[PDB]
Amino acid sequence: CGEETALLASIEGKRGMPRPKPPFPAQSGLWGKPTLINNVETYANIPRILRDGVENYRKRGTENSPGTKMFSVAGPLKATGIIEVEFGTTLRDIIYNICGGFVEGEEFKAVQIGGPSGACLSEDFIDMPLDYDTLKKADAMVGSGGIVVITKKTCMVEVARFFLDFTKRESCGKCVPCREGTMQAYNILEKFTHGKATYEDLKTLEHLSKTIKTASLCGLGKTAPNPILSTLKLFREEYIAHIEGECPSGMCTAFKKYVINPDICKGCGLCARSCPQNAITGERGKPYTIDQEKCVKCGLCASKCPFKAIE
Amino acid sequence: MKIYVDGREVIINDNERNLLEALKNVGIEIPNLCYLSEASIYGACRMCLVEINGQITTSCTLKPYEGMKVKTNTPEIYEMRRNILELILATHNRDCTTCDRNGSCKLQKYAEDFGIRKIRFEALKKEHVRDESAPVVRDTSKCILCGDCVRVCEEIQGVGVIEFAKRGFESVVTTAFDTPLIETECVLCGQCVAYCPTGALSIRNDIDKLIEALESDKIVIGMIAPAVRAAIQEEFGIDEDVAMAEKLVSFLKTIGFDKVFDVSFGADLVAYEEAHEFYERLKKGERLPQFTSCCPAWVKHAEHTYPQYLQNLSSVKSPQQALGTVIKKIYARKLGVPEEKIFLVSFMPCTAKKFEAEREEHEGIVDIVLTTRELAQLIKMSRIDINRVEPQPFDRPYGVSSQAGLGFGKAGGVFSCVLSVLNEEIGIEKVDVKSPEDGIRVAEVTLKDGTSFKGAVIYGLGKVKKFLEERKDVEIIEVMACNYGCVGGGGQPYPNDSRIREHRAKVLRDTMGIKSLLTPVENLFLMKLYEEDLKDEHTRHEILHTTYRPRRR
Amino acid sequence: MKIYVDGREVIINDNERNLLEALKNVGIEIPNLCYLSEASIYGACRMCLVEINGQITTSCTLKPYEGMKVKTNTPEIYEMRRNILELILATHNRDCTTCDRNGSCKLQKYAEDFGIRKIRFEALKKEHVRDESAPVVRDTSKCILCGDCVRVCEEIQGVGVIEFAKRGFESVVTTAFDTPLIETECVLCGQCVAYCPTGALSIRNDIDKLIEALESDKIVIGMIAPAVRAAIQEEFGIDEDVAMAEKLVSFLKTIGFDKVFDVSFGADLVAYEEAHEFYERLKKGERLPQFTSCCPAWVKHAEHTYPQYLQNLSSVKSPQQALGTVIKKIYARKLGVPEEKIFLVSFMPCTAKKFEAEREEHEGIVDIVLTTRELAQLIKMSRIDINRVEPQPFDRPYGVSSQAGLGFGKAGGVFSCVLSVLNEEIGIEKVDVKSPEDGIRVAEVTLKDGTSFKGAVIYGLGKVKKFLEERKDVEIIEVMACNYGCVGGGGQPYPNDSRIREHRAKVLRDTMGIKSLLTPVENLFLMKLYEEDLKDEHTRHEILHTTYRPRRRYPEKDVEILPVPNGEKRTVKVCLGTSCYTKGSYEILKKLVDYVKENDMEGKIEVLGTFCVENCGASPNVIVDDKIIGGATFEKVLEELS
Ligand SMILES: Cc1cc2nc3c(=O)[nH]c(=O)nc-3n(C[C@H](O)[C@H](O)[C@H](O)COP(=O)(O)O)c2cc1C
Ligand code: SF4
Ligand code: SF4
Ligand code: SF4
Ligand code: SF4
Ligand code: SF4
Ligand code: SF4
Ligand code: SF4
Ligand code: SF4
Ligand code: SF4
Ligand code: SF4
Ligand code: SF4
Ligand code: FES
Ligand code: FES
Ligand code: FES
Ligand SMILES: [Zn+2]
Repeated sequence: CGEETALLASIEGKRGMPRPKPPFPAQSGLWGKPTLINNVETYANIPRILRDGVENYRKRGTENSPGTKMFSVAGPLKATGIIEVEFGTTLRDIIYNICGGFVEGEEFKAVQIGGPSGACLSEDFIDMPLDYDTLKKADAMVGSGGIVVITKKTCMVEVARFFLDFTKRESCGKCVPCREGTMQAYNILEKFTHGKATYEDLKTLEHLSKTIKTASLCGLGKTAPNPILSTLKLFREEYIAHIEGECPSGMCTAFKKYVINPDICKGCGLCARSCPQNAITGERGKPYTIDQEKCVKCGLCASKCPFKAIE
Repeated sequence: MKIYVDGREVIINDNERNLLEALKNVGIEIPNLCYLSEASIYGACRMCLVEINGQITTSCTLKPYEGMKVKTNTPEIYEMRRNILELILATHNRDCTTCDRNGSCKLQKYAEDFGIRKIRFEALKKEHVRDESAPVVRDTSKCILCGDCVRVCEEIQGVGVIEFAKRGFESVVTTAFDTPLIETECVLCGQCVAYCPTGALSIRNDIDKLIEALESDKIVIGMIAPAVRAAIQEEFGIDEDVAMAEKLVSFLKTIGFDKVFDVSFGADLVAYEEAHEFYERLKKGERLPQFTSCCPAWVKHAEHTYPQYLQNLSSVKSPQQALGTVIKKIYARKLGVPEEKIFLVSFMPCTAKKFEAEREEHEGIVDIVLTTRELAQLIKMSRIDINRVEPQPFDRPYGVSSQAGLGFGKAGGVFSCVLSVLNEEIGIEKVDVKSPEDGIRVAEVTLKDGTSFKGAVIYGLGKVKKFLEERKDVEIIEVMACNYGCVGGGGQPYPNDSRIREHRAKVLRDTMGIKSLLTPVENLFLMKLYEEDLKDEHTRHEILHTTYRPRRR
Repeated sequence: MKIYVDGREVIINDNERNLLEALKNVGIEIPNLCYLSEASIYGACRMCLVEINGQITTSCTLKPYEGMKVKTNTPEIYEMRRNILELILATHNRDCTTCDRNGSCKLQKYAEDFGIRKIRFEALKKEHVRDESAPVVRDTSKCILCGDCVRVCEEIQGVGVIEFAKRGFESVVTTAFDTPLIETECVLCGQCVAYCPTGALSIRNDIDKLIEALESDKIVIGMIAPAVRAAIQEEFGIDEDVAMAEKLVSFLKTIGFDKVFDVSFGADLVAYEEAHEFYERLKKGERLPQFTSCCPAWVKHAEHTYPQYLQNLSSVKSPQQALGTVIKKIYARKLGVPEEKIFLVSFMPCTAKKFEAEREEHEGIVDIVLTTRELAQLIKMSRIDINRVEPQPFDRPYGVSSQAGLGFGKAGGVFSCVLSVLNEEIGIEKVDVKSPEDGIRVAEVTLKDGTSFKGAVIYGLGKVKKFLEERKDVEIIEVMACNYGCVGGGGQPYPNDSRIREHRAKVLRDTMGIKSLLTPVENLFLMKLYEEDLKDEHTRHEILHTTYRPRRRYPEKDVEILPVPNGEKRTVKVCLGTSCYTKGSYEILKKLVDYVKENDMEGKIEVLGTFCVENCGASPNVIVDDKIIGGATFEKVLEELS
């Protein structure tokens, strides 16, 4: 319903289904009449501009992004809440001077600036002025105004999976690309977080992300793979680690658990060879049970199992 | 308009809504899954992608201009198109052998053409809805969510019993609260089936029952609707035969039908009775306007929507039920055989006739109803060249009919035949036919002795609401649920669009042109039936008259 | 003869084998699932039931007779036919969207016509086989057990690698012991696929690789086989069309191909090289008779069956490999681009070319091979009318070829090209051609100087055995695995019977006729290639020549009891033969199994069962680390395991 056409449809009492935009809402919106749609912050800005002068209003900001922007900063930080910063303020300033750094035991890994339709940023982009034009040539954007900091204890594959789950739930189901591809990409990510992925799955995810971005009818689908693309470009190594092992950050394996699948276990050896804790003690020929009392969750069992059954 | 497609000269029309249709008109085709029927809209498939000014976009929502360059086929577009098609196929119920669109499915043809021999997209599980309660069968596992059925039901038929529910991956076209169709206000017109591009909307197939009956010791008796003979030629991909009904009679005899009758005889009978009762109502002036009751879909719609007009409905049952009642209650007696020994088979162009045959009022008269598609399947099973079959007439005494009787197959048939009967009994001075809009025709009819009256012909459910609200000065209203009448019925061969229905109507008109008998009164067998079995009023009511009851949830 | 069909007078024919064929000749069709290809027989479908004298019987096994009253349609026959079709469809893998016969399947058309909309019978489960290890893909869940592929492989191809196995509900057409087709003696001719009426046998589709390559930054280079242009028009249902190859070039360039070449140029080059090699062999009278190596199916067949003739095979590689090697090794240098940047796509009518491109001696030259059907799918995806596409010529310098080079597409093409090359080099006084059999032609050729030889052209594998056994008076033999040559290849459009193959040969002959230059030397580009790049013999040998190795199955297939998939182990094998079983061996096996049950926590020990090791009379035998013990027992194998 944040889509302009969907918003107008939902105001009329119908399903918030977006539609192609030959007749832009400005020329014909509600019941075909010209309609002006703007965000809350823009309407709030209007009276401030009128009260001040153009030069007075432009005295703060950037030559192309004058004024200020209100952000809601979340994540583990000493002080989290609504902030208002002049355009051009870097993310380091917001995260360390206006939020007072992180709580003890938390480091900086990434930050999300526009939610599902936003982008993932790392320590290389943290020191960059927040400007509408600057972020476009950075694979990013200022976004709606939501900022969430990501610590070193969270898995980025899990972040992408969470965003794709949200988008898959919120898809209106009108066009094939968004409706079907978001579900398929979420399934691929769900496999990734469970150690069932493969390089072929990664290639499928990349190509499907491109297809969803290019072919989706409206903005929701077009930006649906934005978390996937950003997180891939910045943490391909984490993706690989999930492919050929376990979660580097431990988030996936922290609350998960390894179980031997007896349906496809013929009781061969191995397992114990690498397991430092020897949590197998199986019966030869039959499925080898995994003793969970002393399972540090290292993930070496799955790394080498000819008949992949380390579930 | 000078545009370049794949680096060459292309001349398109000046004013085109979108580049896709311009290219189509000129001759260039772009794969897509949006243009699927007459009630189709663009923007959902997203398969018409083209390269404009270095950016990929859909050609169905792109306005053409002068000198534009479009790359219609590029490797990026190739990958996107195959990805979209495989996304569709991953969740689709890929069992074409038991599908009603097998052989005429666009998705099947694209899967064949795109070389999709596997799906790397895992088959996700969807809460699919399968329904078998009504002659119109639902199966959401074959649905591509094009929305054509919803538009057909709402905009065209005016019922709107099926709509998009839920959202996202769980998007489904269903009834309110997944209610079975037979329990909703669906009139079973089958137009959604006529427009569905997949097997998600199908007609219940009853060939097994027919074969079981033919194998039994029962006297199997068939009757062919007037509009079936004007469309069966399309299933065989051959030219219309004005003598197709006789060939169907011959073929049905070859497969073990004891008797084959013409439902046009029942149409003559119904028109005679209905004209008599309408003139009686005119005389006294009670229960007006009179509504025809030969369309079961319209009858059910009136029961659901117009409980105040049930007394206004004509008490005469539809030609199918009238002829079936006559058969099983008179012909069986004259054959010295019990009624239960007869298996009456009806070959109809309509899915609502299946519902009518199963109604409590007519239960046990028509044992089974088969559509034109089902008769075509019967003919295809035997592999007999129907074009080379030697025609033979219909069996007596219900094998002949007049032009007016055979005219029931198209909209305006029962009204025309009623006017024929009236003019035969009480002459007609003049008829001033008027055409307020595409699907409505109002005619001023003046009789030799008395005043005049206006009769209205409305084909296509949905126009009835506006007409009845706006108009309050017509004495007789004839309502057909399907556009063009029964030639566009939901049981007709697929695809059936406006052009196909007009062609079928033309074929039916040509078939009517060769009939010597012009009015039901001339029908000698019909008059014999009235003067031998239906002599008394009581038997006439108990054999030809039915009743209606309101429908509510 | 006069017969009565459904009560009407019908005149069938004078002499006929059965009622079904006679009525079909008349034009009266009875539904059936037996006549499905040229290798079909009658009696299995049981769907042709007709009624005569009261009793129902199959019309395919019914000899017609004068004035016979036959009813081909009765309610009982409808019931039986629908029951049979429902039985077939109950256990059939009904996924037509991903099937290779979608839109050209008789079973699918019958399911449509018979109005089968639900399965009254149970879709019972079978031990189906899904072999995808070879360009020919097997999926027995779509098999209707018609047996056409078995007859094609045995009677027509002479290999017999696929046969009926088991019986009853478990009847299955498969290889011996369910061995992957890639590991059997299969030559991958694809004829079984060409005759298969369902999707059970199909070709491995590699369109995805081509699309991802085109989407990449690599330079994609295409080369089209001579016989691809002679049959592609069938997929679109249009008439023969000379200049098909040039509009194919236009379409391929439209979809992003940087260069498109003609494999006929490679055919000319191969013919030149092989003519010179054969002349050297003749002048030396050694390594004769000579066999053409242009057909990879025949090459693999020889490696499997004639290890003694591998020295007689032409050293020259096939036109596909020759042209691809020339491209990758010379054209890349001329263009100043690394070989890794070039992506080479081959459009062939053959499934064995997929195997050839993946051979070890040809590694990395041809990136992907696409059959005629895959190219037709590429065209159909775009939805452009190829008939309306304006043709443009092939790309230089490998775009032109002589009529002889384009003749490679049908049987006798390479022999005729070699003859033309020799004639130009040293005239030919005369040629006498005989036809001992249908698919065998023998030519007696006299050269101007006076030395003469004999050459035979054999198309259709399976005719080679008798010819090689009885004829020993030839010096050069052309062998094509498929009937009519490559116009009837495995990857050609379906159906692929003899009439369409003859029409394809006629189309290719018409295409040949409009070519100006007649012999390979008249090809200026080929002579320039020799003068600039292949000037010396060393480069020519490394570019255009290959070596062949014998093929022999290496089956160990020992009984598995407690196997270990991988890793260093002991692989103890216990003999399970009668002599060994007569005393101990089974007891020893039980004791060892229980030992690894209590000990051997990891996969250090691998307990195997093996058949007689030809050491009988020396007590029970227990193989350890592939070593013979004799008089083995639990302690004697434990000591060795220590
Ligand atoms: C999925 C989606 C959600 C959106 N949600 C909002 C929203 O919540 N509030 C908003 O102001 N704009 C939202 N937008 C942006 C609108 O589509 C549109 O750009 C808006 O009219 C811009 O208003 P503005 O010029 O005042 O920023 C959303 C867009 C998309 C694609
Ligand atoms: S992209 Fe998603 S939200 Fe937008 S129209 Fe398509 S399905 Fe609906
Ligand atoms: S390695 Fe795999 S197959 Fe072998 S015992 Fe462990 S889980 Fe089972
Ligand atoms: S995950 Fe690591 S610690 Fe746990 S059972 Fe496997 S090898 Fe042992
Ligand atoms: S709609 Fe029916 S015929 Fe078409 S693809 Fe789906 S199952 Fe096959
Ligand atoms: S049969 Fe007619 S009323 Fe019923 S759902 Fe279909 S279109 Fe609507
Ligand atoms: S049921 Fe048929 S017409 Fe309706 S949305 Fe699904 S595919 Fe389209
Ligand atoms: S108009 Fe004819 S075909 Fe349509 S619902 Fe009524 S009776 Fe059936
Ligand atoms: S062989 Fe293929 S196309 Fe034919 S019925 Fe089976 S799945 Fe369908
Ligand atoms: S490809 Fe040829 S050799 Fe191989 S199984 Fe088929 S017919 Fe036999
Ligand atoms: S694999 Fe094909 S040709 Fe062989 S028996 Fe089965 S259906 Fe017949
Ligand atoms: S004859 Fe031609 S098509 Fe057949 S296997 Fe040999 S090269 Fe391939
Ligand atoms: S034609 Fe379907 S989205 Fe363009
Ligand atoms: S044709 Fe198949 S058994 Fe007679
Ligand atoms: S039985 Fe064991 S060696 Fe022969
Ligand atoms: Zn993780």
